Amino acid sequence: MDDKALLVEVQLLESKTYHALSNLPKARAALTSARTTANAIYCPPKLQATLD
Amino acid sequence: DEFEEFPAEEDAHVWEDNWDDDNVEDDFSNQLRAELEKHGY
Amino acid sequence: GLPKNPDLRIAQLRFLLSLPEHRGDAAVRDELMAAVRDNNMAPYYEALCKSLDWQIDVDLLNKMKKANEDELKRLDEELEDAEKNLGESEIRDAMMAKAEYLCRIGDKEGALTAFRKTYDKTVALGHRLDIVFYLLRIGLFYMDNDLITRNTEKAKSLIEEGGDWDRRNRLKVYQGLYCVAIRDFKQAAELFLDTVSTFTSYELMDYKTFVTYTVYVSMIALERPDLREKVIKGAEILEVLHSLPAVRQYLFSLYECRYSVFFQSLAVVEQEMKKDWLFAPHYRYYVREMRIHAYSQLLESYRSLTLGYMAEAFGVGVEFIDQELSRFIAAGRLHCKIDKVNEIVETNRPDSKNWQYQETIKKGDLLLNRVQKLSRVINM
Repeated sequence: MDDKALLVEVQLLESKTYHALSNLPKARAALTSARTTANAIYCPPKLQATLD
Repeated sequence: DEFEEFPAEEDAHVWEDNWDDDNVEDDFSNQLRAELEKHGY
Repeated sequence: GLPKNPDLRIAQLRFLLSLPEHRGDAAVRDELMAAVRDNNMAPYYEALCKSLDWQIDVDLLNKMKKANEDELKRLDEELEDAEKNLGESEIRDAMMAKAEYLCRIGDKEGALTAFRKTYDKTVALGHRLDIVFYLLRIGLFYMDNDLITRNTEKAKSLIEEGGDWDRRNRLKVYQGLYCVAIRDFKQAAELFLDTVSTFTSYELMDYKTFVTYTVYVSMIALERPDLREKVIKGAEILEVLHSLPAVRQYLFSLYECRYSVFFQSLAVVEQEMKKDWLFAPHYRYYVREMRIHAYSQLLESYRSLTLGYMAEAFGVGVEFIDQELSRFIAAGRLHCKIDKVNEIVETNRPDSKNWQYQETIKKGDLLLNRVQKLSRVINM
């Protein structure tokens, strides 16, 4: 689905739960995917703040 | 140059077994439980 | 990926039933019987009944035998149809199916001979690898050392000729399991650490079981720096250990030098290890090696320590720690000596020069024995 804002939110959530599970490389990969998807849409201030 | 004067007269495991393996004793959990209850009181 | 036939859970349940304290267990019996009746496994039913002196159910046994007979007739009919009408590929697939059914219904020798005939008729390299992996699984199921070794060599050679990374990783997992089976824990730790990040052989065991095996074997094999770098700081290992608090506590207690908690967790690990079908004969050896490892790790940081200090650290009595220390020094495992009058353990770790000199003496003695033998051989 082309709703990339939801995809960014879910990728950030995946990175968060990976980091909470001590899987640092997987959390970093999920965060990088989230950033790559984020630099293709209009990120609201809340979404950009969560990304940062 | 075989030595024919002296005549040449289950548990088929590959791993090398040390002498302590043959020693019989209770399980380490039992020993630890016993020591824990001995030193607890 | 690969099929779960034969099921190693069946072998684990059978071993647990063979254990004395679990011989009278019922849940193991219920699960094993459910597996057999879902798989219609008659010859292995007979083998289990004769090994455990069980009372065979005549109705269930006859139903299983009739089902096996009609199914085998069906596979033979498909094989004949493929031979008469189709090419070698269909007859090959039919023979693989027959061998797979034979292994599924618990036939050992029949499955072996059918798979050997298929391998004789097998040409495609991937299918040869699959057949060799099936033979390795059967050998692991029956703990056939010769079969496992021969099939491991065959798989290694086949992968060396042509090997995809997936099958090579699976062979690594199988080799690690066998190395665990033969107490070769260093190689098993190597393979398990190499395959933990890309574990895909779910037919052998679940991911959590594989990770517990990896943690145990890496603990018994790796030194402190390697254990810290590859296991303590392991990403996937920590991720799965987040769902295994007991194994995580056991691993982290030794690394953090929490020796009483480590000993309690080691007792728990020994209780788990006794029931394991694969770690069965090595539980005493593993426990002894862990006790020696903990004692050596504690003594590495001290020159002279009171016996009471070890008794408090490990949470045991003075007498028990004294007895274990004396037994391990007598076996030449710990570099220390005990003063029972003062109850002080004084470490006798050789310096770099002394250890180097002793190693030089040993190696030079071996080399000079070889040199003397060679010279006496050649100089007539």
